[PDB]
Amino acid sequence: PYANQPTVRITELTDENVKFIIENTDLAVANSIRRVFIAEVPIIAIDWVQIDANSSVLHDEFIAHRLGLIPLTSDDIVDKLQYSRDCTCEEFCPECSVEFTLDVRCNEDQTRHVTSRDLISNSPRVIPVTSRQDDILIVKLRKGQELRLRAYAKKGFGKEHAKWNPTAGVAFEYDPDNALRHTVYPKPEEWPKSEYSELDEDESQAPYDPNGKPERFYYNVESCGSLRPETIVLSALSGLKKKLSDLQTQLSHEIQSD
Amino acid sequence: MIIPVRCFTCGKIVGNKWEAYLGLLQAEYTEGDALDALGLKRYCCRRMLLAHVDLIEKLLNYAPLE
Amino acid sequence: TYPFDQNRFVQYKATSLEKQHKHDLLTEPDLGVTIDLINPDTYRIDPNVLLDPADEKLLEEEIQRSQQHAKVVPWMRKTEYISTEFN
Amino acid sequence: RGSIEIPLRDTDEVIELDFDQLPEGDEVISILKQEHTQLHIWIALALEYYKQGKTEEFVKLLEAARIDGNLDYRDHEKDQMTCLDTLAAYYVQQARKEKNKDNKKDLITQATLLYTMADKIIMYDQNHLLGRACFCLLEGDKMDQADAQFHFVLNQSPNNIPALLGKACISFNKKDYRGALAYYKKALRTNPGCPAEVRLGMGHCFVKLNKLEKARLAFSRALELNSKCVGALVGLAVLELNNKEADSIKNGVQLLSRAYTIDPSNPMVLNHLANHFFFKKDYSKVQHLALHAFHNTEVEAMQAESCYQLARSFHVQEDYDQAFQYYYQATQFASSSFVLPFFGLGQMYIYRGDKENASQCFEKVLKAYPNNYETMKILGSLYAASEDQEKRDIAKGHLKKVTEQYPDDVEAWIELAQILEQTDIQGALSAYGTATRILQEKVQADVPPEILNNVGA
Ligand SMILES: [Zn+2]
Ligand SMILES: [Zn+2]
Repeated sequence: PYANQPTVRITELTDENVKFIIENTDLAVANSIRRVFIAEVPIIAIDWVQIDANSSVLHDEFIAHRLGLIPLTSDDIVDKLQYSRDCTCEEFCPECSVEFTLDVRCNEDQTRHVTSRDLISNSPRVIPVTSRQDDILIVKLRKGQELRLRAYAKKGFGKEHAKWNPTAGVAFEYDPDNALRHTVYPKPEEWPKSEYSELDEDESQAPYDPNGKPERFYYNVESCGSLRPETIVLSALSGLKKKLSDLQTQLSHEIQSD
Repeated sequence: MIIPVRCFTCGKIVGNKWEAYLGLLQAEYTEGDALDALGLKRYCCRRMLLAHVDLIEKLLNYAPLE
Repeated sequence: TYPFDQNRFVQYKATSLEKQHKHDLLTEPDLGVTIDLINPDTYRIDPNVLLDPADEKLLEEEIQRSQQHAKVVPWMRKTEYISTEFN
Repeated sequence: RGSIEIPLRDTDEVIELDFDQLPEGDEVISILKQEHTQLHIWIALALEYYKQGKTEEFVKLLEAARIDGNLDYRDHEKDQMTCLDTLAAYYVQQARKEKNKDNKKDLITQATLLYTMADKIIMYDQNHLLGRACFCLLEGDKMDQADAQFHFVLNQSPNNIPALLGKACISFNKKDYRGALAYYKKALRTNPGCPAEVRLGMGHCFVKLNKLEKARLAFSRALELNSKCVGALVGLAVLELNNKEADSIKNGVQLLSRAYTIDPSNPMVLNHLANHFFFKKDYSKVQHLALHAFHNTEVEAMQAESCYQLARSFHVQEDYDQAFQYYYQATQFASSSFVLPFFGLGQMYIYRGDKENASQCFEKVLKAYPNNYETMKILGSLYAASEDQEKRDIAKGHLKKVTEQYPDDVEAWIELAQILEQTDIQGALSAYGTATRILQEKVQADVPPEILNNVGA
């Protein structure tokens, strides 16, 4: 009547992605973990942009939008900072935000590329990923054009806006050989073998396993660089566990208060 | 107009690859080997660089001053 | 019963099996290299140090694939960007 | 080089001794002791005699050097310990290449006696741990102890490459080629002086894990540095002798006749020449080389193969009595080497009606991998009669292997129907139906009455 005992194996771990397999577990748990990787791991992203002078060929909302999508190296500080919505201070403060400045003017003939290398943080640990390869282009400037702005980054979920999504792409796969026949190929031989297919090159798909359950889940969590790829997973497990703990607290209060 | 910062479909930063892409094409990498060498695997990331039209280079032909 | 022939000889060309056998190189228990530190009377590394490319490739363990993006295909082409000067 | 100046009692270095002659090593000890030369000249001439290619004089002249350690040399014990290190290291090196008049223990007791006296002056030095580490390889046990003694040379003073190569042979003995290959990389960048072609052991580990592109590149360079080494040539033979299908003249001449003419006392090349000639139907030389390929080897890997070759040569001659004992020695020496000796004893136990043990010895053939030939072995020597699913199940599973492939199946369907007459009667009928026509394509031969009888039954 109780939980299953999940187990893990990391098959590959780079500074870009983790591949790992979760065994036992349940399809719903594995997919909700996938979702939390996508949508409810927090990262730091630019979410406030006060443009003082812009004369680039891109209008301010376009500049601001691009700054939003620049990933920031919030591998640690995201677990420290409050959500600004929750911080008790009238403006941004270093306990709920990281200030950024961009101050660039193209005083030369060669077309100046404004890049994430020009976003100067007020915190040496929350810097755009490409600062710690090439830098993300924010604008190309002609002679005499300028862009001066300051921005604040803040913690947010990928659920709020995609700027805060930490993953490049979560590969997620289970039952690589279709032993469960949860997918039903009209012609099982036209389909290439999965990366994790255990079958030989003779047979097309595993024999139907009637009592089977989906019980190994193959992940590839690729980071956009805002967190280390193993930190995405640990943070998603922490986040989902915390969501459930909060739900349980509210439940216990609703039960005892009836 | 300019290169999108993230691949719309997945999320991979492609906004730091355009000048690299073009430099690899100038090394006369074939057009898919440039993408294989930048590290774009998913066709969703590859269509960010293949399809991108870099119009900002034309917009910068117009002078505000000088 | 059918009087099946007793397999008392090799009619089968089982030499298909004997020639495939990879006999291990066990000429010396030290893997054909004498373990000692007194015999090295001479030394290669004298300032004209020797470095053959055939020896340079054996320094790596495994470094050495497909190129199927490049394939020539008459229903497919290439692409075109924004220059500054054109027609 | 060619001569050394001699410290004399009077008028030192006015006179010299040269090493182009082969003088007697008995008088050397006297002259070194009347002239009262220093201990350094002793090792100097030891090295010069080692340059001549003389392992015996090098170890015998240095034996009397222990008595004259510090007579009047004014505290020259360091050169004494450096002298005795050679008598504590070259004994184990020469115990492996024993002759026909001496045994292994005769050099082990001498490598164990003087090593304790070597550690009296200086203990735990750059080479003293090498002696303790290689002592375990000579008895065939305590591999972790030898590895732990080899690791200590990195923490004291690792001023040479073979100071670390000792761990790779111990990683090799535990079937760890990754850990040995990672240790053999440092052997090629430095490349110190060693006549044994240190690159040869690195080409040995490129054999495994599908690195044929690397092992050839190692053996070729070892052949170009010195063609005298057979271990770089016979290895190419063991690469090539599989290709008995084209250019076989290269395998017989370039890789078997050359290694033999340059070094005929090798049982590996003798075994390979033997099996090369077996296919050539030259049995008069196979057993002579296999007899010479048997008495000189020590590790059971080569002698079990030599007895397998001898029993194979006697089997084809309708001589199973001597081949039974050679097959038994081939499996008693090295059983987990290959499937061949188990198959040889399986085909042998058929003789004298002792086909009971042919089934037990054939059982270990399937454990490695099945064969289209081994399936018919136990199918023919099938003791399954009736209501006996311990042996009929194996007959069925062997028949399912002969049924798919077509190695000129003639009696396979007979053995099919011979089991299926207890099971569904239609399977036996289908088997006799196909067996009836399969007996007509080779010749115009009528169907024997026994099959038409069993089918009518
Ligand atoms: Zn705050
Ligand atoms: Zn993408």
